[PDB]
Amino acid sequence: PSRKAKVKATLGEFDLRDYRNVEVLKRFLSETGKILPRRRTGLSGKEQRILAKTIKRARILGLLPFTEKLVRK
Amino acid sequence: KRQVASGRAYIHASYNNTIVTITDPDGNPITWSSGGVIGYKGSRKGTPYAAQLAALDAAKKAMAYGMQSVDVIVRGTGAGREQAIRALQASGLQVKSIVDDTPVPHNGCRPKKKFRKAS
Amino acid sequence: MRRYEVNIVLNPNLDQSQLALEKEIIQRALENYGARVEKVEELGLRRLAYPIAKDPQGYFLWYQVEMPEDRVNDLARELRIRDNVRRVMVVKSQEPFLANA
Amino acid sequence: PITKEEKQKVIQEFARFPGDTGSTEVQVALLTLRINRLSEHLKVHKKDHHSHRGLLMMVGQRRRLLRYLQREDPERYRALIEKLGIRG
RNA sequence: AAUGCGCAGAUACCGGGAGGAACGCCGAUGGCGAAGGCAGCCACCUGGUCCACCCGUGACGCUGAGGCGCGAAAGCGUGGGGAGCAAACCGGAUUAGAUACCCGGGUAGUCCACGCCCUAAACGAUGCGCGCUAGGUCUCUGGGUCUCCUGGGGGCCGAAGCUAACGC
Ligand SMILES: [Mg+2]
Ligand SMILES: [Mg+2]
Ligand SMILES: [Mg+2]
Ligand SMILES: [Mg+2]
Ligand SMILES: [Mg+2]
Ligand SMILES: [Mg+2]
Ligand SMILES: [Mg+2]
Ligand SMILES: [Mg+2]
Ligand SMILES: [Mg+2]
Ligand SMILES: [Mg+2]
Ligand SMILES: [Mg+2]
Ligand SMILES: [Mg+2]
Ligand SMILES: [Mg+2]
Ligand SMILES: [Mg+2]
Ligand SMILES: [Mg+2]
Ligand SMILES: [Mg+2]
Ligand SMILES: [Mg+2]
Ligand SMILES: [Mg+2]
Ligand SMILES: [Mg+2]
Ligand SMILES: [Mg+2]
Ligand SMILES: [Mg+2]
Ligand SMILES: [Mg+2]
Ligand SMILES: [Mg+2]
Ligand SMILES: [Mg+2]
Ligand SMILES: [Mg+2]
Repeated sequence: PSRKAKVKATLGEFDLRDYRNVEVLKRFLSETGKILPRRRTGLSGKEQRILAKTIKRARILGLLPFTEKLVRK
Repeated sequence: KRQVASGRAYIHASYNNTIVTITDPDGNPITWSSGGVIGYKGSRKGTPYAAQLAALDAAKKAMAYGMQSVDVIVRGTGAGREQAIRALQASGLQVKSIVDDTPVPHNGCRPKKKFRKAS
Repeated sequence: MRRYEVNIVLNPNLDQSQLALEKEIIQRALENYGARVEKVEELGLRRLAYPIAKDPQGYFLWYQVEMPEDRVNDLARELRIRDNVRRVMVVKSQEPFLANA
Repeated sequence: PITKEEKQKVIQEFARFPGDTGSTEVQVALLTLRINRLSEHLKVHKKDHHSHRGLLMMVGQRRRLLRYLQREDPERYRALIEKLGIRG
């Protein structure tokens, strides 16, 4: 059980240090602005650690959010 | 007396009460209700029924402004948070949408001893 | 000298007249500290992820210079002075890290 | 930081013969470069104790080497010092 | 439940502002450091460390009484700060009592600078270094002809052996 789709699979090629590729970094956050776990991102220890540092830079630039409202219920 | 038609329903749920606030399309409240506004004095206020009543009360006081549709917004986890939502879905008031916006810190103020327990 | 990327976000409600005046003050402060712009990418207005300074959008400026480290902080400081300058993020250049690719 | 050009100039200046990258002089010279850059760092950032632990070690490694030199060749020793400015 | 707070209009809601402290998700199933300990992001300054090449020196090594430095929290001095929290303390309630546990308040303190204090279940309750003795498995990090192999670190199960036993 708990079988979703991996974020890495859906993407093709991309630089984990590009803190401006919103269109692609967005794919790494939840319905909420939270940074997806590794079970969802499919990244590796090392990569996930860089992604995190990148998503955070874009957030400071106002390109990515810190948190969004959950719509549903 | 301003015929607003559509607005926002705010459900403030907590383990002690549920307070509902209906507002106009941009935040300003029209009418509100709560577990205490409906007679429940003690802890009955936290009960889910009190929520259901508080919501219904809120909606009725809203229809008085010709309110038809509204966007719900929940904050809190306490009981009756769900009855409050359902109440509004049975109150003729069209629930345009439901959104959870509970405020959560990015770790700031040291919580009360009560809310720290095992951290 | 080392490679940097001076990011600057500015007021999106600016006309062609000021848009340039500020770019001048900017392109000037770089020279003031020894910044040889190796290349630039002036994107422009973009829908922000959240409002900065009550504004739902911001005008972006990206440079790739090479200046004296000891002055990277004063350069970044100065730039922040302008009111039409909402953000100033000077990261250090790095090799891209490919993945899934 | 100490750059390759910076370091390279120190190595050749003390090498005992072309290509000597590890003799007692080269080492002591190199450690002295580090020790000084660090002593300067600590004039400021005085609360930087962690870094100061590295200083003690370098300083210690240096005296250990010197002590060896001074024992094997008391000449090169008194020579290495005069050229630097250690043990004063 | 009560104290408390609210018609000098609170709670709930929207907008603006001030300030202090902490730093969500990523986060561990981890990482770094000699220990204490260390996680928003950026720049600077700076320490340790691992690997490959096996190029240089050539035993220059190990340990370390005393000395010296570092050393969580609380605490002390001087000055500053003060959101939230909270010893004392002031109240409410519980109780046979209640100098407690629960609730409403609250000062020191918690924060910063500088100086001091030097303690801990400062724990792996396991000084440091080196050599030698089956493997299996998971993992962090580097090299490689990248099934699998090779080095460093983190866990687990287990050969021989050890151990009063537990266990190692
Ligand atoms: Mg009145
Ligand atoms: Mg309030
Ligand atoms: Mg407000
Ligand atoms: Mg204040
Ligand atoms: Mg260790
Ligand atoms: Mg610890
Ligand atoms: Mg280093
Ligand atoms: Mg050799
Ligand atoms: Mg020889
Ligand atoms: Mg020793
Ligand atoms: Mg000895
Ligand atoms: Mg101490
Ligand atoms: Mg203290
Ligand atoms: Mg004090
Ligand atoms: Mg004080
Ligand atoms: Mg004061
Ligand atoms: Mg309190
Ligand atoms: Mg209390
Ligand atoms: Mg202090
Ligand atoms: Mg002991
Ligand atoms: Mg590999
Ligand atoms: Mg191992
Ligand atoms: Mg570990
Ligand atoms: Mg056995
Ligand atoms: Mg046995």
